[PDB]
Amino acid sequence: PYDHKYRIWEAFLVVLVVYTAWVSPFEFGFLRKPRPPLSITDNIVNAFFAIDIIMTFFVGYLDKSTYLIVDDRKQIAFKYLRSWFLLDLVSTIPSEAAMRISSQSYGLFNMLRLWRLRRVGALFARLEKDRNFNYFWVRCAKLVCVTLFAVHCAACFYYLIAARNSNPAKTWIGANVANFLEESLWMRYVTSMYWSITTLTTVGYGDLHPVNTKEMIFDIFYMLFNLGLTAYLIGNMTNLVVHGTSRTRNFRDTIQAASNFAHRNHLPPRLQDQMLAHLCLKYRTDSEGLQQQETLDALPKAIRSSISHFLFYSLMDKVYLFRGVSNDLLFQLVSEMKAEYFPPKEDVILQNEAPTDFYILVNGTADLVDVDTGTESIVREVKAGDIIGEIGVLCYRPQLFTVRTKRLCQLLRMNRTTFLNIIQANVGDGTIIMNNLLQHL
Amino acid sequence: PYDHKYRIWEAFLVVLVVYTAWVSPFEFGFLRKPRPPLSITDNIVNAFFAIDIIMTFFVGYLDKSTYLIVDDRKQIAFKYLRSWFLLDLVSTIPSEAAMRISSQSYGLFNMLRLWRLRRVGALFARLEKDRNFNYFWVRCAKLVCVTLFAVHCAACFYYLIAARNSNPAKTWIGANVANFLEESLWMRYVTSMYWSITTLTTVGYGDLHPVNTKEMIFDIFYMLFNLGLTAYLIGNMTNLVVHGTSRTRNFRDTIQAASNFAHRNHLPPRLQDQMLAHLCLKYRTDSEGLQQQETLDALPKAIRSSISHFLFYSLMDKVYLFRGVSNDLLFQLVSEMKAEYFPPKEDVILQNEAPTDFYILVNGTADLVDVDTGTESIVREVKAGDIIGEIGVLCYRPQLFTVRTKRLCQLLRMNRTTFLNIIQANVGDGTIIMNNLLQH
Amino acid sequence: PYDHKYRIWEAFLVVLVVYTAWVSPFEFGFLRKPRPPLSITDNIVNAFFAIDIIMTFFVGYLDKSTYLIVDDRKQIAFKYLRSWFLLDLVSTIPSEAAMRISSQSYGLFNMLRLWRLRRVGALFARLEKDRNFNYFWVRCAKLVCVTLFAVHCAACFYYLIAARNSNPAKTWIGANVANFLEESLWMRYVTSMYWSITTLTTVGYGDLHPVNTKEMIFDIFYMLFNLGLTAYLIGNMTNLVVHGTSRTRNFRDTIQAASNFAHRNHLPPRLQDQMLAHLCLKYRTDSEGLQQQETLDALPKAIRSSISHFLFYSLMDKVYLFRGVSNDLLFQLVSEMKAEYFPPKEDVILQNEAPTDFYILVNGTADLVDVDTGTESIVREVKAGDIIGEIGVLCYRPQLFTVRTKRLCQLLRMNRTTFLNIIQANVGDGTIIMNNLLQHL
Amino acid sequence: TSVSSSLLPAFGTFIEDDNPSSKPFIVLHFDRRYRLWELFLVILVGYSAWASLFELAFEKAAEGALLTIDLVVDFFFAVDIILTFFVSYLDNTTYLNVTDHKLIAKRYLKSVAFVMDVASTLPIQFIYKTITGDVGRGQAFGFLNLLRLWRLRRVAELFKRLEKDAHFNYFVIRVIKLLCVTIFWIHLAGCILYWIAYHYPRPTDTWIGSQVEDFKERSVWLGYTYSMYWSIVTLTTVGYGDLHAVNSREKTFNMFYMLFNIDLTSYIIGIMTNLVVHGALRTFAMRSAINDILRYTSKNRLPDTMREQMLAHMQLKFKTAELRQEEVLQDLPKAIRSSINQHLFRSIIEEAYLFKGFPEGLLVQLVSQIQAEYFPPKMEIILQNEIPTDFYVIVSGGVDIIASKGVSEQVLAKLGPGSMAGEIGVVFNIPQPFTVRTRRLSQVIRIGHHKFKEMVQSDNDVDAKMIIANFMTY
Ligand SMILES: [K+]
Ligand SMILES: [K+]
Ligand SMILES: [K+]
Repeated sequence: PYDHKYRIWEAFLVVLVVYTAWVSPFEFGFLRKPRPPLSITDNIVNAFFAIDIIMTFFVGYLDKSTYLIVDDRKQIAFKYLRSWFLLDLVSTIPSEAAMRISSQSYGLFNMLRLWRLRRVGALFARLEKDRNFNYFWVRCAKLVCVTLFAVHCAACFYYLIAARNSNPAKTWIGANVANFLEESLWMRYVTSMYWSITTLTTVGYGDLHPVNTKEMIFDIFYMLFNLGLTAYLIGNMTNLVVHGTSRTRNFRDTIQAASNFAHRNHLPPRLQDQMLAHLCLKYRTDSEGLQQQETLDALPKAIRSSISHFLFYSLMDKVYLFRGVSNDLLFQLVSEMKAEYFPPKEDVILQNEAPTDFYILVNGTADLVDVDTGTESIVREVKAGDIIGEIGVLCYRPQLFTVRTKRLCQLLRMNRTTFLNIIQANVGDGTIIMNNLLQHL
Repeated sequence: PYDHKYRIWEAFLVVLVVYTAWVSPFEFGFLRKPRPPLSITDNIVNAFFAIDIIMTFFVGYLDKSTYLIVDDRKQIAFKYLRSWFLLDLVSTIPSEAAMRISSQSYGLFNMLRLWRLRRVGALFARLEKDRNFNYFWVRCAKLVCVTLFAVHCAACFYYLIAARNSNPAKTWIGANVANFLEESLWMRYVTSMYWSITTLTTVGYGDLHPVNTKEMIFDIFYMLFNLGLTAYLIGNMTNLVVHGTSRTRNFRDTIQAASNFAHRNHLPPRLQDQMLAHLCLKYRTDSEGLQQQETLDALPKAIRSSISHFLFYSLMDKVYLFRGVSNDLLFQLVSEMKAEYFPPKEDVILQNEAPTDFYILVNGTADLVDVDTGTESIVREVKAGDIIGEIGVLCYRPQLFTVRTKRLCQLLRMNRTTFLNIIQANVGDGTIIMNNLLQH
Repeated sequence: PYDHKYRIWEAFLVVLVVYTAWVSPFEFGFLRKPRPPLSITDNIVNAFFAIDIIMTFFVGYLDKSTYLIVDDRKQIAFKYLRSWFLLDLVSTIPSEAAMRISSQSYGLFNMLRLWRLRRVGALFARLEKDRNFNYFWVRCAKLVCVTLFAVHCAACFYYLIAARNSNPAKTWIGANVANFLEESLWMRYVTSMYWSITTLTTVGYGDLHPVNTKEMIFDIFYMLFNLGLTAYLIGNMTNLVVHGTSRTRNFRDTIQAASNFAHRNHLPPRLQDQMLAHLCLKYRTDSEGLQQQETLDALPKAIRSSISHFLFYSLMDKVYLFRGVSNDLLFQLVSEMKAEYFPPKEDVILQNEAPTDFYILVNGTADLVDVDTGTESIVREVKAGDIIGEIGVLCYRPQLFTVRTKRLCQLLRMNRTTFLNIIQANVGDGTIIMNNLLQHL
Repeated sequence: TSVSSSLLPAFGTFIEDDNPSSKPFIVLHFDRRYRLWELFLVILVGYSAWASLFELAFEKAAEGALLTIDLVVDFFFAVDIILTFFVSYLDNTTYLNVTDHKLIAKRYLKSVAFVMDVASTLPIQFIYKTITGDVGRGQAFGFLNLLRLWRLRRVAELFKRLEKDAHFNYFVIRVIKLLCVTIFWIHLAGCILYWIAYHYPRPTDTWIGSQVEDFKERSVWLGYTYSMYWSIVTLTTVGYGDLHAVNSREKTFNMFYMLFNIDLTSYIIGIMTNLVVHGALRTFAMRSAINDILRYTSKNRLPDTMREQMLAHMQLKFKTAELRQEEVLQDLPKAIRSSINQHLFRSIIEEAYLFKGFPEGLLVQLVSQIQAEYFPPKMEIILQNEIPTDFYVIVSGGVDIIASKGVSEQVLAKLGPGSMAGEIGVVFNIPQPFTVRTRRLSQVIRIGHHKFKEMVQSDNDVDAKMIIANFMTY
């Protein structure tokens, strides 16, 4: 059904398909009777496909209407036996019997083995529906394969309607090569493949062109096919390019109509620096994760408060504040804390302001740079899991010292309004103020 | 690390990378041993590419985990060594050394020098994400360079296949040019360069086509490559063209159906242009408005607060209500105060509805229009720095004196719930708002 | 500066620019001296272009800075004489004189006057930013002229390359026709053009190909140019394909969504067709511009009352309910009335219904049938200009007669509550009731 | 009945035995047994278009079967030319079914279509063969069967009415229409170029006379094959180089042909590009959402229990955002929208706990003015402390009752289909003292506070203290 070994086996019958896709057209076009170097290998493959004819009874048959995989040993045997049985059965009949019953069939008969190509289509369907597989490398491969297969079948058919012509001189290949029936199959195959790819790519040199009316009609239909095939290829390549670059094109519009916003205004260039230094950083921490906000917020608050509890909980309980407090108050306020990132050498809380917010560090570091009338001096080294500026907001005195990030680090914002609206809902104010005035020791 | 002198030294090496990207395949294909006119220029270029090797031990590197330029010597050294040092080293060993090691390697050895193309790759990857550079013309210069390089490499490989063939008259070029091994180097390079463009382009005149199977195979693979390359060029151009004008067809049809209707019922010209004017105006003032989502992404409230401070802070001291409250609470209130744009003659606060939004105006002309019993008149025309709709949000009463604009007014909205959950905390203010409110 | 007398003219110098865009490269390529049949019809065009370098001093130029014409003589003089004067001056020197100063410069001289092509570039930029012109046929024509001009000048350069060559039997054209210097100019031009289009289009038959290295080099650059031009063309034809394809493609989505809506809720097969009829009607009377709410709602009602006024004011006083009323109340009424269309044979109002709206006819007609143990009791009909359901509303009794459309009707609607609160003005309701009582008598 | 039948199914509908528009001696233009006949006529057009060009260029098809075959096509097209008298037609500006023979006749004749069809249907070559002894010749007389290209308007109408029917794929139909126009132009160009080569004097300087000398003596299908082959190799831009233009007439026609081919092929590539790009516009948008979720949950180390709680959720968001596009009746006239709303919501509405005992007037004034919304299984519709503008009446799914508290929250009550919610605030005018979040993909009906109240206390007067009675019961 879904077993590990099974999936490996099915992915092994596929390289055997890729083998048949090349060999069956090749024996159609280029060969008249089984030859040892090939009539021994396509018997092996027939055995490996007859084996899967019996092993496809002991499989876990799955229905979509009912999500249960039918493990019955007898209801699978009556569904597979319905649709793909005589097809998969006749497809593995060795050509040595089809010749015994009737000669002059070896070519058209073993073209039935193209029936084992549903496996490739099924594998590609599974690949694109998957999510661990780059859609680029799964779509830009179904096209390469169908193109190579078209080129190959066209080569073999166009050589076949040349080998069977009653006079080999008035053919598309006998016009260049005098006696092409006395040349290595390698050379004939290369000439045919070369013609077919020159006419599919619309180069069309002019050597190797139709010479009589049968080749002309085949070529008319082949070129009609190629017209649509190439339009389809260009469509899919445009679709790949459009989505492949859709990210940079968006960051560019962001920067564009965020400089514009500074032009339909007069902002001093200093803050027009921090803005573009924060917007770019916001794009380097989104192509890498850690700040996928406009996804995280589109979730329900009953999950968006379960994530931000799995990350910042075992961090917040180690603050010197929140020493003794009911776990539920923690889980409650940690739910509401907007995490933001900051470039290095950035002043988050510049000294002598209104004590509005207070942050908690999770990464990076900074220091409490102490600025007097004129001086710049630092006495601290804050680390992961430490508060800043909270003394100001829990006493409504102006901020004590500047803070300048000395790296790139992410903090947790929690405004004073929400904090006071939360703290009153419980009585932990006592323990909080206790620990806080205890901090002065 | 970032000095202009270094950033121009690095842009000067790209000039010699473009030189290498032409010379390496050229001597792979057309030459069999170093010759003076080109064996001394390449040595000069190797000298520079060797000096760069010794100075790339003295340039810091930006650690992507902590955005710092690392001036540490040993870390720089070891990072370079591990990443690519020997690869940059074999890329500059002179070809005379290879010849002294072994002949018949001069060709295949100086194709390693194509390792230097990482620099032009990085340069493009750096430009198309810069804002000072046209994205169209930068993305077009990459498609041009890739195409030119492919054409050049194919030309040189194809000529190499023809030149190494035993019988020279059984080749693709030997078929037309009787004795091409004695023609000029310029003519030989031009012929093979011309072949590879009637092929990449898919013109394919027909002269200069493959003759034997080695050439047929090379050409099979080349034309396969060209199929994808051309599909890729067209996919890039279709994306540069379609994305450059994406909304223009939307705005155009919504502004054209307006004319269709306005001249399907024969509307007078005087009137029928006020509507088109208001249309083409509303299409700007809303796009300019949603472009103020760059304050939701610069969301660190130590930044958006500084912007929303500088933009309108002096305004919040010349208003009727906040005359003498305080400075601190004013900062937090203005920091939760967001601006809006409104086209001329639209209503912002219609009379008799639930009070939600306290509004402030910075510019433009708005009027304090009143709805009469069955008609409409005015009491006042509010100007800059004056508050509208305050009457009702502080009273819980339904709103009075519906407001209408005359041009763009750039209002400044503060919502009910945000206002009150601000005032509940910071109880220093309270009844002083009223003290100056009920003054009139 | 803006009238027709400067638009039947400045668009007459555009057919004279198309003439120069053909003649100048042709002179360059195929001619060495001013033969008669073109050395006189090229001074005519020079005079016509000389007339314009003086009639461009008496022309008002409007900048968006001034937002209107300037009318300042000296300003126009100095503005023109700044940039496009020396070019326009040299462009119209007669060739017949410029040969007296230095022969052999004739050909290269009559290619300066391709500077005039700025006027075609300007006319196209004008035509695109304008309506009454099918935008699909002003981008499917700018690229066509670019293509034709490129083909032409390429042909005329590529023939010159071969004409200015010793041993003409080693050229691209001498290879085909032995004596091409003794053929009609028509023949050589047609052959050059034929080569140029076989190459532009990437057909490349293979006769008429480069022979020596000058031609090979020219052709390298010509093909490199065409490779970009073709990608540019395909990039544009992809835009013009989704064009006008946004009102017939949303209609499909509307119908599909309506079918799904009628599916999920198991609507009976009488409201489904009744809904699809109205949905199709909304798309028919949108292809005719009869009514677009999306272009009415988008404007504020302070303007959106003037259109409704001009469209329904005249009709709104020939109804017996509003004979004598101050015009202000009439204006408020005509302000808040939504126009809505109705397909034929549909009941806008059916008998014994709770009276909630009242309509006013502006188009079509309708019948007032009544059912009482029997249908088909036509009692009367209404024409464009009368009112329905008025007494049922203003008396709060159920509807008396049932109205069904007889054509594609259009009605003005006003529900009961809006009319009641808008009639809460002065005693005018007395006049209204007086009218309605005297109406039935 | 309806104007939908005539304008929506591409092939019309089944007419049952007693349609009200049916009349004596009339067939309705939307009937199936007519829109199937007029497709048989399109199948015949597909042959007449081919044959007209063919015997224009080749000029020896007449002396054979094609001359008698296009008479039994000049008959079916003469049957229709009189059948279109008893055929109704949708009248613009009054969307009726004009069904008086006089008016149908007057509209048919007064149009150019009648004379054009009577021309196209005239068998002039058989007329020549019967008056004289044979067609015989003509460099220009064969231009007469170019009139039959007038019939090509029927294929245009067909493709025009297949691209409004939404049962057929929209871009796919355009690609088949483009394919048909292409192989028609390939045919036209082949026959025209053969015509040019056939009447040229000194036939050995043609494009075909250089390869095969006696092309004027070979079976017309050898010539036809060569011409189709040539036009295909220059349409597709292969251009082998055999069969190139030789004289000036062919050069001129050929460089006009392959000048129009640039635009034709760029058009085809544009259509296929738009097909492919639009067909895969939503699958990617859904995939680009599962992608960044996995990236975010893998960069960090969230357990894969709360990583299939975000994947098994955004599916619900896609579904609910799709279900509010099936809302189409936001523009239909109120007189009909208030009937769909009636049939859908009158049951749910009238037997609600508060609306009980209301007169039908207010009931209809309510049901006409409501519109439904959908909600993901975990969003909260109304949370506590808001001023009460709205109150909801849920029709499907459920909604859970919670309030505000020091603790996170408490689950009080579960509400089933047909129950009100958030009404305490909207009634008592005090801010909403409760919070309500959904627990399944649910549908709601919202009521504006202002409009509801002004409606209840103003429109009707018979409403007093029974809403109080029921209100008190809770
Ligand atoms: K070609
Ligand atoms: K060719
Ligand atoms: K080609």
